[PDB]
Amino acid sequence: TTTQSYTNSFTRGVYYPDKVFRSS
Amino acid sequence: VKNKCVNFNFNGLTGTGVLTKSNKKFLPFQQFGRDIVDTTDAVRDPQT
Amino acid sequence: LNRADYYVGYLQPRTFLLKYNENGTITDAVDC
Ligand SMILES: *[C@@H]1O[C@H](CO)[C@@H](O[C@@H]2O[C@H](CO)[C@@H](O)[C@H](O)[C@@H]2O)[C@H](O)[C@H]1NC(C)=O
Ligand SMILES: *[C@@H]1O[C@H](CO)[C@@H](O)[C@H](O)[C@H]1NC(C)=O
Repeated sequence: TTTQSYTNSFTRGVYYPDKVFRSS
Repeated sequence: VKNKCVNFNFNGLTGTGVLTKSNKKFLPFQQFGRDIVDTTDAVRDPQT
Repeated sequence: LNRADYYVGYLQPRTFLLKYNENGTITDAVDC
């Protein structure tokens, strides 16, 4: 089975949008 | 060929520019390289 | 099979501001 407790994501879940190298 | 003004057509990116060696840190999934003002800066050679 | 997980989230169209290191790594992000 499972529970349905709720938590916060905070600063999370961010991937690279495109394939362009970027610096500074 | 490097170190000369040469008409390039890298993977559909047409333009004219001097090509040479660089010391970027292109990560394994990266192909292009751009600037703050969004100009194609460094291109990872597909066959090199 | 055997003899603290399942953190599911849904994505939405949002503007994000990301800080890229000098090496292309994403060290920080702030929502908008
Ligand atoms: C970006 O990547 C560079 C090359 O991989 C890093 O330079 C290296 O730095 C390490 C120590 O951090 C040295 O041991 C190595 O000889 C080389 O100089 C550079 O630090 C890195 N920049 C980051 C992670 O911000
Ligand atoms: C391109 O293909 C040739 C023939 O298989 C191979 O010798 C060469 O190393 C390849 N280049 C890259 C960068 O994969």
